Amino acid sequence: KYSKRIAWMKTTICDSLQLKDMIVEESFQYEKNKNLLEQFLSGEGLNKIFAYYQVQEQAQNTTGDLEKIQDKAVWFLRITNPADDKKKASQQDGNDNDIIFGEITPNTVPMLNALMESVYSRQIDHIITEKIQFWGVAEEEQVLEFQQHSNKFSSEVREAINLDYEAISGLSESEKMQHYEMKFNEWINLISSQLRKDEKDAGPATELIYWRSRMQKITNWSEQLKSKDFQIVKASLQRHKNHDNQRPRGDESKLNEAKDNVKYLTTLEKFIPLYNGTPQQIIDTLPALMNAIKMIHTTTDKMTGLFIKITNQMIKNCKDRILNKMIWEQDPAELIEVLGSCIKLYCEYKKCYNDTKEKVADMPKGKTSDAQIFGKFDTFVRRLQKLIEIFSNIQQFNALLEGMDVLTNKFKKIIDDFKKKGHNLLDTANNKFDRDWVEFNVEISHLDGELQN
Amino acid sequence: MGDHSQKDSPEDFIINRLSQALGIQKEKIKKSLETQQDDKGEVTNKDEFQGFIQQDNSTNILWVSGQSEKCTFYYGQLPPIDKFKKKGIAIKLGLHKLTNENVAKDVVVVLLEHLNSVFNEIMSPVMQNPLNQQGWTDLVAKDLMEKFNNYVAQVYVLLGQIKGKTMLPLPSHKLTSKDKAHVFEGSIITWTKQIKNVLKLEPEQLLKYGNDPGPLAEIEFWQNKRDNLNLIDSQLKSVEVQNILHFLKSTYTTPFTKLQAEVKKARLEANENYRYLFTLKDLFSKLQESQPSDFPTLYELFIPIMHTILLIYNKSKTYNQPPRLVVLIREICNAIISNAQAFVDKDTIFSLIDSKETTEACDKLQVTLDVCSKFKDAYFEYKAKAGGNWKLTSNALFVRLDSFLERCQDILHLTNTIVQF
Repeated sequence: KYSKRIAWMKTTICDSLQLKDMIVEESFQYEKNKNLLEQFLSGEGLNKIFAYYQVQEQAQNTTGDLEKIQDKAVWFLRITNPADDKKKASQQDGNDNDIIFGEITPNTVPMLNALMESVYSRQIDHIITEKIQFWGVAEEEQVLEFQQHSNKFSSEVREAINLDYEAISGLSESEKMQHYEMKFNEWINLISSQLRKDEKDAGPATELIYWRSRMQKITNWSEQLKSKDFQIVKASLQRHKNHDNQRPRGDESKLNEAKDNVKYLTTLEKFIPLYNGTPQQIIDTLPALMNAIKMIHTTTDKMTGLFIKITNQMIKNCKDRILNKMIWEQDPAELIEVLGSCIKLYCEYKKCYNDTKEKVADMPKGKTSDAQIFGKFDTFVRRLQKLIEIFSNIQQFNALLEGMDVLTNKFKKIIDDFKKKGHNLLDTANNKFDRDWVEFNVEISHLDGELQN
Repeated sequence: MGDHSQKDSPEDFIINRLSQALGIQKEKIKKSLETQQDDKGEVTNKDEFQGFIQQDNSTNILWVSGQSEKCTFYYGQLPPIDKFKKKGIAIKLGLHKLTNENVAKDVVVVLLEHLNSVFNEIMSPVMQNPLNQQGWTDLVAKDLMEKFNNYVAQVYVLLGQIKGKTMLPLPSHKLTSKDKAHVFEGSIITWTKQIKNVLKLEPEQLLKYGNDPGPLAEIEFWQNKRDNLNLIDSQLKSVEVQNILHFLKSTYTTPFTKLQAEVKKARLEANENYRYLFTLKDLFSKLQESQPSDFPTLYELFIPIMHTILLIYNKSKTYNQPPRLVVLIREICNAIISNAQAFVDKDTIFSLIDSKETTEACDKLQVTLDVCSKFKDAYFEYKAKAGGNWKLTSNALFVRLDSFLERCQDILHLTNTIVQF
């Protein structure tokens, strides 16, 4: 090998005893290798060879061995050195030509490796929030590097989440096989629990969250089933011919179709109002949601439920935007401009509803819940339109004309009162809204008479 | 007894040693520094707290805001920093044997993160090769390995972006004993062909730029990427890779045809690159300019430069995208003219008008426009010399150059009136 060899020797004299010890002095080892001989050659290679950029220090259980080839060792704790470059630079500190890592021999590495990956990912994220970092080609290449880092972060999260006749006459026993069968039968019940609840009314996060929960839940359930012991129990039952449990476990567990449904829900969540404040954001949310809803061709009822949840979220966002835009106090013309933006969003929703209806008709033709959802969507669209109309009337009054302005203000005040009731209680808005519509018609008639004069 | 919220300190004092120490236990500097309150609490929680086998000591040396003896427990380490992590009571093994499991790793000061991720993926594959696991991995083991391989392919693509492509070599499976893994490698190869198609001369022209020196450089870079891709394809087309294509095959045929198209397009690109080198010499005869004089000499020099381009089309003959290349030329000429025009006027023109003591300078501004007219005249003369296949589309292509001249002419028309006043 490199003549600056004493720098690596000194370093190993200090490190080895901590990793392959509890301080004090590690038994001299490198020296043993240099006098065989095999160890000396391997160390020389490690120091100098551009080629074998790695060297391993392996601690086995006390015995030491220095060799690039790595064998899992327990109970062993080790420090690995890897020179990488060609010819050790005697003229620089050796600690600045090697990287050192202590590995645990037969001890939970699957956690240490995950932690190291997480630290690397955090450093990469800091660099991305910093300067260049990826360098190389950059721009697109830098964006590609960011995507790779995000994928690595996802892998780290996955790692964190992760964190026949060997019985003889014991095989055949009604107690043994019956306890096995009973347990498997209960497993079937438990799986059935996860593989019916009416959708009813739910939050956007709710539906998305339980579809995601079905994904990860059935995902872990499949991890449970895929374990060799769980399958081994079914193998024992199949050997004991107690086919009730095995067949019931292979067909009655809705995991196959249920698992597929969970996967579909996860996909929908990945593809995909309640956080909007402006009418622009209400419309933008509706636009993005409806474009996300196009993944349909790729059970009909399951698809319908996901769509309904998205629609509800959009409606809530639109209402918030209108409020952001004391209605009576505000000028009718000023109110109308704010109202117009909200109105445009409502118009877009109506167009989307028509498209949905056409799809439903096609389904009906093919074969000799969804309808209710469509009706609900239509009702939501109608409610949005009514709000837009009120805003438009106020704007018209402002455009008109001291008398015209006064009429617009009165209309705005009535609208404001209705809005306040809706805000008070979500249940009150449902019940309150129906009551408000009857009241609004009477108010409109009075307003019309004033306008005519 | 070992050591507690001091056992780890003592061990690191001996182990860290900078190639010659084996100090044993406590660090006087950490105690002497007495930093920081947040740090004391983090360290105390690490020591006798449960539940958490990690701590970093960060050296970070010099640079800017170096972590040095960092370090923290969890948190983050920035950059040439050199530190380490140890495992104590790896959820909680504390209050009994001193975290015997403790694992130690040293971490120097100095992409590298991508290389570390690749090493972690290799370690996971080695683990999959050894044991089967205790079902915590379960079947996901092979799936986890496939995910790691996909991450490695993404890292290779990132290197190609910062680096020069070569995504297909990263996509190909290494030391394969399955069929799906070979398909994943093939999908990465398809992305590389798409990247070559995505790059175009017109896209650079749309985002400003379009300098005469820059267009030649872009052609040279594209030719170099194609040459690297052709060299990469030879490596990409391994004996094993061919066997995977044979075992279900339309997807393989589409990438192979794309590679053949690149080899052709690449030959056209090489001819374009020779033309680009000639244009690059022309660009140097313009890039070198210190924005002093030049137009009174450049206008005379424009006719010979135009003549060389006329000759270039004839010499190549099989040059692909000849009409597209013309668009690049006009763009190069107009871009070079705009830089020269800005130097002549800009702040200097505003300073003169305010002083109103310079007239000859106003005449000089007209002279710079003349140089622009001479280039157009030379371009027209080149078309007559070319004899057919004029192309150019200066009417719309030259509108950019024409618009700049019209604005300059209006200033000259108004500047002359100011002198009369």
